[PDB]
Amino acid sequence: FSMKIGIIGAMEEEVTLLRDKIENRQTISLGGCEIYTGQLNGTEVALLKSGIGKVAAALGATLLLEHCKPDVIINTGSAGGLAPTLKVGDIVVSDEARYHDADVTAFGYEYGQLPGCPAGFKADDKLIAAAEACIAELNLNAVRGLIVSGDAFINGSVGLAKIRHNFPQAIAVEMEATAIAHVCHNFNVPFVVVRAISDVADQQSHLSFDEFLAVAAKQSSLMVESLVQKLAHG
Amino acid sequence: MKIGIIGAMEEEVTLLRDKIENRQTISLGGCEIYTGQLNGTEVALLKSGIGKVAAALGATLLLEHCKPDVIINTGSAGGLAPTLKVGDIVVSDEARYHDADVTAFGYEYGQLPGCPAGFKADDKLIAAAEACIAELNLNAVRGLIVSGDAFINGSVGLAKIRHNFPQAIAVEMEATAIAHVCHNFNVPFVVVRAISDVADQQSHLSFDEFLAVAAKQSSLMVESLVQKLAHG
Ligand SMILES: CSC[C@H]1CN(Cc2c[nH]c3c(N)ncnc23)C[C@@H]1O
Ligand SMILES: CSC[C@H]1CN(Cc2c[nH]c3c(N)ncnc23)C[C@@H]1O
Ligand SMILES: [Cl-]
Ligand SMILES: [Cl-]
Repeated sequence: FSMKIGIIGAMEEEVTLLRDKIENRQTISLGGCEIYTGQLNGTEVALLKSGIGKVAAALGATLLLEHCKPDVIINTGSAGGLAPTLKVGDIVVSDEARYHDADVTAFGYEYGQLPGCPAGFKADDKLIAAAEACIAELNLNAVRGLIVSGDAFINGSVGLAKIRHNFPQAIAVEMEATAIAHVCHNFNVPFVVVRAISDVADQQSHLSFDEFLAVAAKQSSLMVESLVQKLAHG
Repeated sequence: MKIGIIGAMEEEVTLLRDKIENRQTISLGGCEIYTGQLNGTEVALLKSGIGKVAAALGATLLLEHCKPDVIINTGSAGGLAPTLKVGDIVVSDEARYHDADVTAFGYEYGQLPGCPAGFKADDKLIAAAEACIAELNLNAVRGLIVSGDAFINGSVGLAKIRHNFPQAIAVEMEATAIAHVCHNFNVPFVVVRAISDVADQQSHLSFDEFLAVAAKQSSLMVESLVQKLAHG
């Protein structure tokens, strides 16, 4: 009864379902971002609409942390599925997050690692465990593992081949998760990424995205709602 | 008048940090900000760390906690324009991400949805920089500076930059993130960096050899620019 859960989403479509469920909602406009405060079935939350990309996600995560001091962070939204058993609508939960477009290897850093940061950012065990409890309880098809972020919308070709080569075990790719993990790391705040598949990052990922962003938003939102409740009570 | 200054590496901010009098340090989100006076002018100096996200986070804290009137981005850089040599100054007319690609949805290459394709540096800040450049007899080039989360080392990475931005005069890893955050807060910015390498296949070796030289040239220019902006 004294916990505040932070939730971050990039697009309007990705946060609108959660925003509409907030009781006593109030809006905070700042730094070009929007923060919606209130409760989700009695649980205090702070929902940030960040905008697309690493910097927008970083700027917004920083404002959310400074301004609302949430206890944990949940990143929601869509994603391009990379694991083989994933289908549109399926859930992906992060074990860890890495930049697939960072390269300071000329200096001896691991591919994807930036100087002064760990090669990858690890998601919180408890948060990950609660997300799986919800996946079991809702009987959804989900996959857990490494999620990679970059500032490009992956649409087949070499973009996708480069990723599969450098991160063979990556299960999904998107554009804000790792930026958020990075900010949470520097502020020492627990985070987890729980997104849903809207495409498979191949040559038609853009068309698939147009057709299924809605189901990914809906499925991701349902998961966030369940996770907020499980973290609040049990 | 309060002038904000951002540097990624400690080596890029150490000379400036040393000249700040009435100095105080704030430690937030893994970053450090040093407040005080640089030769009589109020400044807020931030050491952000390397790359876009680090720079974004740090810029956000600087603007939130110190509310500077303008922002100056200092440090080293990979030279792209043909007349640049190690030590030379580069001034941003504008900043663009060389590694952002959402063209599948119709945005310009380098453009992220919700942002202009490129961020324009402030004219007054640019003029003042140019006057310091002249007064000090420095060799400099003005124009487009491209940012990415990769250290450029010739080969394919350099070729891709040349393809998308044939007129980019230099490449680095924080400037456009700083520009993007300044944009969201309506703060003017300008980038004043010095060349440590020419982003070719031997850029690692050159950076190792000339980072200090680039740090000193850029710091000296920032120092002159601060004085000119506050005391004409
Ligand atoms: C309008 S640009 C898209 C928004 C969706 N977020 C996720 C995403 C789904 N499929 C992806 C893919 N194939 N490549 C990269 N990212 C994604 C990232 C961006 O905010
Ligand atoms: C240890 S990574 C490097 C620091 C230097 N800053 C500039 C820079 C100089 N030469 C560059 C090049 N060839 N490619 C990209 N960036 C740069 C960016 C990063 O903070
Ligand atoms: Cl992997
Ligand atoms: Cl160009």
